[PDB]
Amino acid sequence: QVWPVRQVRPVTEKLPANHPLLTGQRVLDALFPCVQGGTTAIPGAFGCGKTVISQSLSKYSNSDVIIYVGCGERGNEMSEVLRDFPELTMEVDGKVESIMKRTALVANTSNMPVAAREASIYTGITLSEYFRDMGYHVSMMADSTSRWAEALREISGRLAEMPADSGYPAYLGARLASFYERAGRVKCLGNPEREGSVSIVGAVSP
Amino acid sequence: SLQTSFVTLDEAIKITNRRVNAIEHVIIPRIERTLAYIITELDEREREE
Amino acid sequence: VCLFLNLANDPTIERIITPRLALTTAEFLAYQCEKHVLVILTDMSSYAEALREVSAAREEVPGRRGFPGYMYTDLATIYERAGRVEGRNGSITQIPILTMPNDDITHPIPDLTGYITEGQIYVDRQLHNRQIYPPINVLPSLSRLMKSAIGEGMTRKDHADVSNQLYACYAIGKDVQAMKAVVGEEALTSDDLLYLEFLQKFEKNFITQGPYENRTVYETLDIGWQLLRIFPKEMLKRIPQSTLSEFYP
Amino acid sequence: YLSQPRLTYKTVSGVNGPLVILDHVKFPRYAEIVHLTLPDGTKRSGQVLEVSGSKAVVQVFEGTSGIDAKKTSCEFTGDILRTPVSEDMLGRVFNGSGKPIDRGPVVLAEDFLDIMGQPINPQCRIYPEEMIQTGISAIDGMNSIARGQKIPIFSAAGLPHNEIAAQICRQAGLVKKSYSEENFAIVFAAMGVNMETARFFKSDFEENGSMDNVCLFLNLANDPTIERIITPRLALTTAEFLAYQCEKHVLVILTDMSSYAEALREVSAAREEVPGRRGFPGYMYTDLATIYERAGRVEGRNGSITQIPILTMPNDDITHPIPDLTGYITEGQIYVDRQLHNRQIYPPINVLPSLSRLMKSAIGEGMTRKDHADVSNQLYACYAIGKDVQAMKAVVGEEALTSDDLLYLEFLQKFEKNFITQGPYENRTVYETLDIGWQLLRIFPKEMLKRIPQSTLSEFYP
Repeated sequence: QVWPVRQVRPVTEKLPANHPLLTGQRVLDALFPCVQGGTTAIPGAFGCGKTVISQSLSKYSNSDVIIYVGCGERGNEMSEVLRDFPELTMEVDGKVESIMKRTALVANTSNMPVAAREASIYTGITLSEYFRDMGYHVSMMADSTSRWAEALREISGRLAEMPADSGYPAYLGARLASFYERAGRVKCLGNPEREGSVSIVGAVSP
Repeated sequence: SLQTSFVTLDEAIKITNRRVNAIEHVIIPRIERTLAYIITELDEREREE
Repeated sequence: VCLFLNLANDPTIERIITPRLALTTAEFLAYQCEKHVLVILTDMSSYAEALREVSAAREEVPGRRGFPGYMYTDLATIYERAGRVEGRNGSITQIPILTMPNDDITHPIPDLTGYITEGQIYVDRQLHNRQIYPPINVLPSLSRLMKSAIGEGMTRKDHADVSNQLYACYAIGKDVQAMKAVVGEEALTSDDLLYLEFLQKFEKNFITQGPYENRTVYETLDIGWQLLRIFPKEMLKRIPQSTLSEFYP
Repeated sequence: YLSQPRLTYKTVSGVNGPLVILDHVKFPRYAEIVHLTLPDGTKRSGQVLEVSGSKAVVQVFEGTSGIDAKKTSCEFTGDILRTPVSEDMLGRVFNGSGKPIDRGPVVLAEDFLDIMGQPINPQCRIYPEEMIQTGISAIDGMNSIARGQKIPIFSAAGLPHNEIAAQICRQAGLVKKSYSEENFAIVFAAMGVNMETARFFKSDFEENGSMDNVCLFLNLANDPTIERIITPRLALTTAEFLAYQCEKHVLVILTDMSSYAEALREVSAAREEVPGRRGFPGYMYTDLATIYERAGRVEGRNGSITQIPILTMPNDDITHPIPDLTGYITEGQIYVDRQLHNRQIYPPINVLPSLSRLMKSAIGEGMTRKDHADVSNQLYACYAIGKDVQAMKAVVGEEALTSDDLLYLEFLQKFEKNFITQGPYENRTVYETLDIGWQLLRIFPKEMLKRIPQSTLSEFYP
């Protein structure tokens, strides 16, 4: 089937965040716990262990499906992710399952057409929503919101819109709000009653 | 000798601490506030142009 | 309670019409039915964002920080639906809620909101970092209608004077704390100790408060007098002699 | 191929600045090239910039002087710009528009390539593993360059960045671990440069004998600006071909990209676009993306490309759009420090603020030597602390100084005197740089070298 990317798949109902989200990392699990269907942000400066968090979420996590998305990482780092992450593996009742039959990828270098970088975020959210409607707990990680932001600024500066403070467009706040709210726990539509959730982990590179 | 050294040293160290506090809690915030204001004005002017 | 809702997923341009409708409903109930209606708005800043977007789409004259040049007039139009009317016993009160982008105050939204409205109640993150359930920084929180609702007949003659005195004392407390921050503890004087004591006890008692308590006005005045009694009689320069000759002890 | 005769127009709607408006044009193409005949017979060329209806627009490289309304004529090749390419262009110098400035002839076309190119397949990308010797002690030791790492060299006016570039050109090569250097070439492209410091490039490259493995491009500051726009893309196309169609590693260097930014602003002004931040075009970011990231390693091949542009700082504005964007698209950076240039140190390269992103994998046991990472970390810490100790002695006075701090001061001063200084005509293999670094490290006892594991000290420190 075909679904427009800028629209939202209707839902039966939205529910409070109830069941917790856990990870193998002790600190994040006990001191600053996350919840299923929640929203989280992590810095993305060079040298920090963002790779640790990404890999731990990919491997140890309650989520049935996982979607990693890109928005431009200067190319070589994109090769690094594309190389390392298909190789990973986990114990599934004693099996290796190194194929990563629970992940999907979206990859954009620093020279793909501007709208591809701009709209990869909405593509990822749409895929996540589609898997959410299957009554599953899905988790999503964005490599950098800052890249999506500068892509938005780029298309605005193309359109010669009236520049706001720091040269960024007026869309910014509303777009980010709409993006982040899209997540949350949801009772799905369908006679075979069911419930799934969707959680987001963005990154920020000041 | 030790005694007189002690007392003079005490007074000097308190002087230096005064200077450090003076630069730390007064001068820096004023300058950075000024700097932010200049940035804002320049951005507004460029926008009007 | 009659509700109007708009989530952030709803269409952007809808927000310009969203509040006027609710205000019209409130006006109906206030004037054609003489009810006392209280009104609350969640986020005027979102309305401002919708308005800047609409104006920018049309390429209209910009003023401060990319706003429409005429945003003042529209904010006036929304805010001015208030106050009672001759011959009818209804009433309209507004407590809109708006969010500065950051701690800056000279941002045009809060500035013009100050221009229109007759005061404001400030909330400071500093108090929130110290876990005071009302994080109300009383200092920047000027309100303009303390004139005609305070004094004999309403609460007491001494209300305005104690509030003014508390303003002065809290301010000197802030200033001496600033002096402490630079000079050190041992360079202060007794007056400084008294002012610091007043600041500490004031933030401990007057402002700090329960989520579900309900303090009467007279209790608040008693608390204020307790705080005032810390200072000697002579330091109270904002109070007339006639009032302290009766209420100080 | 074009099996049809070319067209010849006589219609000239008008002239406006560096543009020319024509009318009655049949199926004009967007980026096709044209030639112009003048009343006196002089020949010229231009590119089609704007097309609408039967009207067309043409910008003229050589400048619109003397063009008339009836006597001038136009010609349409009916094709976008294409360039020849071949291995034999090594040893040749061009002016950027394809015309050889050297006395030699026009190169033959082994093939024709589209100047714009097309992007890389992200799946085919490969993480760089090997590295490139640079012949500068600081660049090789403090930092490193993988076969595919893109690093810029920030500098300022009045600093000798051209000279660092020239030395890199003279010294570039792969480390001999014990399939030859024939698999290594360089493409040096200088943009918008003074007449002086340009003939200097020519002469310095010719004397040493570097012509065997360098393809050079010169664009003068007084040349047409569109040539400046074209030239770096031409050089990147040549490097692309030589590195992918033929199994060879290549190291492309670009000089004075700020001039390229200026020419980009020029063309933006020509097409009547509203400037964005600081007057630079809003689509500068996409353009700089297109220029970069044409390098790395790919599946099923062996060739590689490594990119080293040079940037000029407009009065140390680190938030200026040009350096900022180039930083956002490149890995790590190298600085040039003005105080060192005042101190008369021939390489003015600074140490503290620089950083290489891919150093951790550009070296290792399989590369030159196992020790190198530990040595670099230890000396980095030592240099930083020694700078701090110089700051101490500035106020406290040497009389209140310890022996350890005296050794740190010795390390600092000898480092400056010997290691960082290189000389315009001195060569150092990586092994020599490591050995000199160990000589510097030897001043401290084995225990003071906290950062290095005891093993490396046991082998090497004696």
